[PDB]
Amino acid sequence: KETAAAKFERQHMDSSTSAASSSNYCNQMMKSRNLTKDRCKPVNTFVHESLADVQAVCSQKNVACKNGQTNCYQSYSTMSITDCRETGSSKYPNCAYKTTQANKHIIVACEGNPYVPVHFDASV
Repeated sequence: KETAAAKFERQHMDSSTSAASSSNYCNQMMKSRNLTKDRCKPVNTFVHESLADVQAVCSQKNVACKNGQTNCYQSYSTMSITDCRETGSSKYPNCAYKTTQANKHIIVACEGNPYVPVHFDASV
């Protein structure tokens, strides 16, 4: 089975581009990363940074996660991100998203040895 760490990479990492380049970015990526296979996910975030830089967040500022757990970490620096949010015309299996570019700090939850991101909590 896919590990939580691998799922984080599949769901959230896109080191191949520096920012979303068109309005279709989210539609294409949500489909290509198999995030719409069983249902339309309502929201997602992609991070346009190296994997190493995102993994390093697990050694940065420890903060509470939104749900109160205490294994969350906030990046010291802002990162290039893309927000994807389902539009009103989305209807499974033709899931449809609005693409929004942003530059924000990320907050991730970390687990394991090596201690790596497993969940994307928030951008701030």
